[PDB]
Amino acid sequence: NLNKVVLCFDRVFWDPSVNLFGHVGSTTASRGELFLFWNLYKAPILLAL
DNA sequence: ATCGTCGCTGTTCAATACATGCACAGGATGTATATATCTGACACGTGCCTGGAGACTAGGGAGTAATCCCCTTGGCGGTTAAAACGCGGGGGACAG
Repeated sequence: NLNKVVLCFDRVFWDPSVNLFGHVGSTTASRGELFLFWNLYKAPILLAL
């Protein structure tokens, strides 16, 4: 089981040259909670994991 | 213009393959050993005789004491060459 969270924005507000950046969790039980987003489509969209 | 993306490259980092130093099984060649076997050289027994043993003598070689003096030890001192100590360095030893 895994899931994805789509975030459609109206303007670029990250680093365009970076396709993905990680976010560590505070605890071990929630390590797989929103740990990585993605950028690789035309529209400014982030894909949470 | 203005931003993003797509063709063209280098530079570094990591992964892999090769080369070099080291130990440990593996065989084969010789040595040691196990065994069977047959031999002739050693040990003994016998028989025979020459060299060792016994008994005696005579005689001189050696042991023994008594005397001699030569040779060896010993102490002393005086110049004196030889031994001893030290220095410096060179060539001979010894290892790679």
